[PDB]
Amino acid sequence: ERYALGGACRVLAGMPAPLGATALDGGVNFAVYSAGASAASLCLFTPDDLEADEVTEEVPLDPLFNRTGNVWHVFIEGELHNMLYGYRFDGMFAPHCGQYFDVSNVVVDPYAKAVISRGEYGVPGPGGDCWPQMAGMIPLPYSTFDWQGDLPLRYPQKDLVIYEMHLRGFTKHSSSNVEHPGTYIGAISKLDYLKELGVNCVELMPCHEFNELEYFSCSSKMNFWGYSTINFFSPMIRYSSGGIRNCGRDAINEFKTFVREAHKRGIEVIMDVVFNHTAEGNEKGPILSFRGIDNSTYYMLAPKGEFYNYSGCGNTFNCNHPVVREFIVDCLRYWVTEMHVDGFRFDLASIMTRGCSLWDPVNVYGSPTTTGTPLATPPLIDMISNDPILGDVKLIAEAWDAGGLYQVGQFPHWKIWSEWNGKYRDIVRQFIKGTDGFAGGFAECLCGSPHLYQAGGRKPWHSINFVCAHDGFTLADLVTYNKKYNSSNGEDNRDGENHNLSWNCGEEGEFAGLSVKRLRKRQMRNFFVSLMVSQGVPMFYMGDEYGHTKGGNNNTYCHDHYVNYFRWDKKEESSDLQRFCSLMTKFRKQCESLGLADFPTAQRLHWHGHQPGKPDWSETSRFVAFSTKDETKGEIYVAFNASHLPAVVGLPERPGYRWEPLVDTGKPAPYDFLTDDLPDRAHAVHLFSHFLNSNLYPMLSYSSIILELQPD
Amino acid sequence: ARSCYRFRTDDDGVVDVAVSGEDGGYAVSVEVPGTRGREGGLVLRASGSGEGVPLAPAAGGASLAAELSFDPTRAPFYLSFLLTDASGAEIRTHRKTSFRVPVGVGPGSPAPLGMSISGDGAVNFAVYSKNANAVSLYLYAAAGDEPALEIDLDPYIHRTGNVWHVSLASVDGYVSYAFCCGGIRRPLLDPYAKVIGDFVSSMRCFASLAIAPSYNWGRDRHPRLPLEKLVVYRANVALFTKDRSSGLPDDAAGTFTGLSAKVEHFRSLGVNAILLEPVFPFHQVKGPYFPYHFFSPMNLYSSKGLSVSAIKSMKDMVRVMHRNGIEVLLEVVFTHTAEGESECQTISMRGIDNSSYYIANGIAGCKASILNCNHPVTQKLILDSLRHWVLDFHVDGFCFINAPFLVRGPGGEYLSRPPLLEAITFDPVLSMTKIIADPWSPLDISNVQFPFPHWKRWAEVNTRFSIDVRKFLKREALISDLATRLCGSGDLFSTRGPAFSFNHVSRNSGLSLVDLVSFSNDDLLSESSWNCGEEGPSENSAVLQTRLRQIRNFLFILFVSLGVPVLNMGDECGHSAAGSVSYKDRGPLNWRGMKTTFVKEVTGFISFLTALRSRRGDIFQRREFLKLENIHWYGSDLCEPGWDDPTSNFLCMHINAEVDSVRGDLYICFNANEESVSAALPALAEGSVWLRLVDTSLAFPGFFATVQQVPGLSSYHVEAHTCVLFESK
Ligand SMILES: OC[C@@H]1O[C@@H](O[C@@H]2[C@@H](O)[C@H](O)[C@H](O[C@@H]3[C@@H](O)[C@H](O)[C@H](O[C@H]4[C@H](O)[C@@H](O)[C@@H](O[C@H]5[C@H](O)[C@@H](O)[C@@H](O[C@H]6[C@H](O)[C@@H](O)[C@@H](O[C@H]7[C@H](O)[C@@H](O)[C@@H](O)O[C@@H]7CO)O[C@@H]6CO)O[C@@H]5CO)O[C@@H]4CO)O[C@H]3CO)O[C@H]2CO)[C@@H](O)[C@H](O)[C@H]1O
Ligand SMILES: OC[C@H]1O[C@H](O[C@H]2[C@H](O)[C@@H](O)[C@@H](O[C@H]3[C@H](O)[C@@H](O)[C@@H](O)O[C@@H]3CO)O[C@@H]2CO)[C@H](O)[C@@H](O)[C@@H]1O
Ligand SMILES: OC[C@H]1O[C@H](O[C@H]2[C@H](O)[C@@H](O)[C@@H](O[C@H]3[C@H](O)[C@@H](O)[C@@H](O)O[C@@H]3CO)O[C@@H]2CO)[C@H](O)[C@@H](O)[C@@H]1O
Ligand SMILES: OC[C@H]1O[C@H](O)[C@H](O)[C@@H](O)[C@@H]1O
Ligand SMILES: OC[C@H]1O[C@H](O)[C@H](O)[C@@H](O)[C@@H]1O
Ligand SMILES: OC[C@H]1O[C@H](O)[C@H](O)[C@@H](O)[C@@H]1O
Ligand SMILES: OC[C@H]1O[C@H](O)[C@H](O)[C@@H](O)[C@@H]1O
Ligand SMILES: OC[C@H]1O[C@H](O)[C@H](O)[C@@H](O)[C@@H]1O
Ligand SMILES: OC[C@H]1O[C@H](O)[C@H](O)[C@@H](O)[C@@H]1O
Ligand SMILES: OC[C@H]1O[C@H](O)[C@H](O)[C@@H](O)[C@@H]1O
Repeated sequence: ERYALGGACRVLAGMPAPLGATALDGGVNFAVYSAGASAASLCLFTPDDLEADEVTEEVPLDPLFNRTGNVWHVFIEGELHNMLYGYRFDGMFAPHCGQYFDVSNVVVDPYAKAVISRGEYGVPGPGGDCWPQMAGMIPLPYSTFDWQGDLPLRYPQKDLVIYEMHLRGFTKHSSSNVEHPGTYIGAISKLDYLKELGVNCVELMPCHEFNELEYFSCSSKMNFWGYSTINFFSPMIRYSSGGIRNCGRDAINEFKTFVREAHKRGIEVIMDVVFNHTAEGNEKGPILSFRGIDNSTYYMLAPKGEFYNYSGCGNTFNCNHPVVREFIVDCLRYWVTEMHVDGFRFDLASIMTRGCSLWDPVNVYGSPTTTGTPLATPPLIDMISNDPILGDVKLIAEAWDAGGLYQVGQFPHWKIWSEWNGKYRDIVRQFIKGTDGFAGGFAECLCGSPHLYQAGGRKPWHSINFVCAHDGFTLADLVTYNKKYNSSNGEDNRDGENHNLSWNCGEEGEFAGLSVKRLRKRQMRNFFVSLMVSQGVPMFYMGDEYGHTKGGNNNTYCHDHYVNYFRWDKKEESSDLQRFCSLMTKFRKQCESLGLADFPTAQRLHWHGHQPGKPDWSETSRFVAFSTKDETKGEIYVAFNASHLPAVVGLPERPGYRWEPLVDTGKPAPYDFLTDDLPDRAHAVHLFSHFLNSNLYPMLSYSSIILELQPD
Repeated sequence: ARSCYRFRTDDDGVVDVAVSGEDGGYAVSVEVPGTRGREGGLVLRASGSGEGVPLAPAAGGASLAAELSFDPTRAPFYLSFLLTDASGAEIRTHRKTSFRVPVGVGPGSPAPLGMSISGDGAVNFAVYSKNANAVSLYLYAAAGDEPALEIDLDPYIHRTGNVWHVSLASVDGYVSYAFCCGGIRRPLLDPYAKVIGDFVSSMRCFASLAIAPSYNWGRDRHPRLPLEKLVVYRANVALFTKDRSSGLPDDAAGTFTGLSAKVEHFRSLGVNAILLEPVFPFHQVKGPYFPYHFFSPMNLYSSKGLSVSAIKSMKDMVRVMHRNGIEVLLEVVFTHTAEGESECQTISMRGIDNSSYYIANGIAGCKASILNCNHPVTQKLILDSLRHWVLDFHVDGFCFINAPFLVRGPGGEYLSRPPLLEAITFDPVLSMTKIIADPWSPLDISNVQFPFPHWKRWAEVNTRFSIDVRKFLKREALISDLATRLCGSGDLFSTRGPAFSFNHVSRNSGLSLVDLVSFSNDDLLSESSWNCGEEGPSENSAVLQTRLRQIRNFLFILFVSLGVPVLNMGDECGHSAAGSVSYKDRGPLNWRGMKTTFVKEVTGFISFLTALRSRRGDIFQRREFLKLENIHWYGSDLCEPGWDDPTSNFLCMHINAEVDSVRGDLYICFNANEESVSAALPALAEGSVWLRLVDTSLAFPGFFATVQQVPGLSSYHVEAHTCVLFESK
């Protein structure tokens, strides 16, 4: 018989599953896996005490009654929802052997649903401490969120337009005019703008708990993007206006609210998860959750206890260890069932293919494949693909890592996984900028990359086509700068991709002549048209719809200022590009033959050159044109002229029919895209009728056109 | 008490349908918020009937709405409707469907898989089926034949990914449930059901809606006996006590209660671990080795013949064993089931989703359905089963029958990295339970001899031990084989230790001890048995004496080798199988023989051997192989044995008791030759003399002395077909 809170609360044995704090039978059951721990205790804090970094109560755990196998567990009766909890593990400290146990450390449960350390973004703790004590939120015996009947949209992936967005940056600028800039609630008031922009899916950049001040104590930098996760079950409490209120519960609810609103406006949510490493870094980094529990289990280690570094961020998560596999699958299932997330994009997903040391013939068979070797059927990806729940959500993969592994088109997929098509990005960037030998590759890109995904049994929409992302040049920087300008990152301009495949369209920098500026507008529209007429899923980063510029900096991971913010005041200045992008997305939605469920066939899709039926596939070609039969548009003719020369291109001869102009990126706005909202659309068409009557169209250099076959 | 459903329309809008039960009918409130797309008002065409209940401004005109009511006592049903604006145009979901909502059943939750009871009292059902695109729940009340209630599940509301789910206000008046998948009206058994009904052959079983009452384990604790200090005794729950000679009441014999009633018999032999044969529910035709279900014990092993009584009785038996210091080990078959390819055999998961749970077309030469053990869904099912049997029934270990099969992938290939075995080995909950790999397969397809992975954690049943010992006693093996098997079979368990070698000389299948010495014909050549001069039972006194000596030698070799001796049921009392090598021919254990002198000799010898193992734990109950300085091999007279000489069926071990309290050396002579042989005893220090503890050529009073004294360097005369054990004092 034992009692915890000064005699008020009772302490029972508990049960080993499910892992993490769970409200049950008038109390809370805690369970945590630790193989190397010889002793363990549960440390309970009150919020004010945690502010002071002091343990309000400490319940030791008996290795006889409070441990089943390698799972410590303890049950406590009472109303613990208003406290926070952590663990204190005693074992062997041996960095050379991979052990890091130390009783002076209180660690956060990996299964904790909210990690309460600080409340305000960028505000250190009491004394400038960027790494104050952290604790986990103890659940209530009931859920306090009304989903209002929310149901999963389950949009077919061929019908998706994806909008990569930073949660804080989306509304943190003063021009957003939102009640709470830089939070979930603040972003809720712009989902209408997203819906009118044509987007029906938002890829949130990492919203898992992370420390924005990990680069701040040394140096004076921030961690804006958040690609170093502390807790995987927990949302970022500094992205919510509540902060650490009600032990973080409010923050949780706020995230939920955002999701709900997105689904009320017909927008799916895809979370960017980073399972390939942790904020604890190498041996020199802080001990927060995993290193103090089981470092040898949760991290890849060479025989001498050194940390394998395939993520490039200090450590590598032991993704394919059975325990870590179960943990990751549980985390994804929690985000899908509890938080109603529609899909996940996996950062450096190739690290999840590398095997673990458990299969080294020393461990199995006792004596003489090794750690970090890519696998044909990795157990973790097998578990995700064939999971009852996760099997039917979006599973996008960034198929590469910092260790030199590159698996675009080859990521173990089970005919389920999608991928960030980096080859599409490279080929489109190189063709649209006027490079030799990319007409055939560009045509393959326009067809959903059949040479990558068709052989393996996947469809065109398993290819996530994108030209720009959070890392790399923005769409406007892609046509403004030839080389990166990362001196502000502080690392002597050593950061980011060195092979950008970009072109300044003549002069470099934002101060150029009128011709260069018009060419840049043309190029931005050409990139968007290529993205919106290709087979696959078009993904673009936030701000590319109005021409967001980061000043040539292609790696802004450590900047909490307007360089990474959505500029709502600059959106109005460049509303012409936003209008063109919205109209292009709507045009893609209307066309029956652009979001195809299967790869285009020669019956529907015909390839042309400057003359119909005679495409130029040679290395000198810089022109790609095609015509596609459409069940709603009749027929659409698309053409890209990436050459530096204008061309009067002949159009296919369709007796009894005429080609009616729709899109021309060279035209001045609003005539770059013709809609019925222009009172003088008919006059504009008539002014080119003398070319369209003889089946011709005059195209400028570096420009694209789209025409529709109307009866005549 | 309400449930909201927020349908996304196909004209950029939302439709909220709230279903509220009445304190009896139901109220369905439809609400269209927003504007523009519905400019002019709209009407709720419920199934397109002449009705339509026009929506009237409910909230400030922004929220248009309508309210419908449905009569009480109506079974769960589906309200399907469309919306038509004030121009004739229709309005549909974003999937181009008519807004359909359930009435009488809530949405449900995807977890936990199976049947759950919520805090309110609502019963949640969840089942995984990727192949199916239409699932329905049948509820049967007390007798029923046809479902008392049928609830079809809407693929859009009652489904998260590939997990169909549905919640019910209550199940009062209902006793069982089943699932219909695809559209075929055959009920199916929930894989995750913890309580099930009685099998009925087409095949039919139903998961019970009753929840197993909380079991009071009291001060029950896992024995946690070290693997080295283990003496196993395999037993069949039915055959162990179902014979009237056991002296138990009817309906108590052949059950778990009968098993626990003989704990004194188990203790008398020095046993501290009982290895039960498969207790999963199984088809009566195929036998215990073809299970239908993986989460409860078989109801035939309960006094009342029910599954709940079975759970209670098995937990009681485990409690008794644990409080008596005896571990419980379950033989578990996770490589196949009793389900068939056809639809009549399908019961549980060959119907729900047989593409996930089973291999394509199974294997060659085997009708039994081969489980897709390494498919993640099947991995989860098996792991949940093991965790249930450990955390719920307090089981101490598992002996995985047909363990090699578990390494094969979906295509029948052999996986270099079997995921299921890795998951079992590193499961946090199961880290303290014993896991034993059993190469024997109930099927008719021998798989392969290959390096089963162990991670220095898996024990293995050593059939090679049986074969080599049988051959040596049959005079068709080199003494090197006996030397290898006596020292712990280090060739196989070099990196693990002798304790990981589960030695045996007789199994539930094959020939028993009394059948290895009596039945030896052309068909039984695979058993490496010797008839001792006359096939079948005989009266020739010399033959019977030879058979008794052979039985003693078998037990002696089993209990003096390094490893865990595994004693089959009935070996201690000459449970003859009548010359059959099939486990299905084994019968009830005849307990009367326990009062005979033959069984007296056998049980006393086994008890003496176990006591010798316990007392001299530094020799037999070791975690590591004996050093290659405290073991010596000798022949007729302290000489090099003929290792490569096939005609020499004699051998002697000298074990130096490493005194790192004093210890006495040991000297063991094995003579399978048809003729006697001299044995020169080793040299002992002054004042120490050999004690003849074991001699298998003598009568019961003197067969196993707790004693005759012999000076060092003496010369004993080992009779033909005998084993001798001396210990220096
Ligand atoms: O997978 C993501 C991938 O990249 C994305 O974008 C990238 C993004 O993930 C990152 O921002 C990334 O930045 C990386 C770093 O991640 C990484 O560290 C990298 O290399 C080095 C780096 O030079 C050092 O960090 C190095 O050693 C440090 C340890 O790793 C670290 O654990 C540190 O630990 C603590 C330290 O001991 C201490 O200073 C402490 O700070 C103070 C405390 O207040 C307290 O101790 C007090 O007493 O005093 C100290 C101050 O003295 O806190 C530290 C940790 O918080 O110790 C070492 C530092 O000495 O390790 C790594 C090895 O790799 O450097 C940068 C380079 O960028 O780059 C982004 C690139 O884009 C996306 O682009 C992409 O989508 C995605 O795939
Ligand atoms: O490519 C030679 C060809 O075209 C020339 O015009 C432009 C090219 O078409 C265009 O690609 C661009 O070249 C840039 C590359 O795209 C890019 O790698 C970059 O970073 O550097 C190159 C320019 O510095 O610009 C050229 C014009 O500057 C040219 O007009 C033609 O005569 C020639 O045949
Ligand atoms: O028309 C349907 C067809 O479209 C696509 O095939 C085209 C390729 O995308 C495109 O690269 C090009 O292929 C040619 C090479 O560029 C050229 O080097 C040469 O050797 O001939 C190739 C083809 O003859 O043109 C083809 C169509 O002609 C798509 O990939 C196909 O899946 C689809 O069937
Ligand atoms: O390793 C080669 C590849 O590495 C990266 O993942 C880059 O995104 C890609 O452009 C490059 O070709
Ligand atoms: O394209 C993304 C770039 O950053 C990544 O983190 C990869 O490690 C690198 O290969 C790639 O070039
Ligand atoms: O040197 C650090 C580098 O690590 C990564 O591989 C990123 O791709 C790159 O952007 C970053 O600068
Ligand atoms: O199995 C025993 C065989 O191998 C051994 O190491 C010894 O040399 C001898 O005992 C025999 O040759
Ligand atoms: O000792 C008898 C034999 O036993 C074993 O199998 C080893 O090979 C060695 O110990 C010896 O050959
Ligand atoms: O694997 C080790 C083998 O040889 C050794 O020397 C041991 O003494 C013996 O127990 C075993 O047969
Ligand atoms: O136990 C004695 C051991 O010594 C040896 O050198 C080996 O480890 C093994 O063959 C032997 O069993």
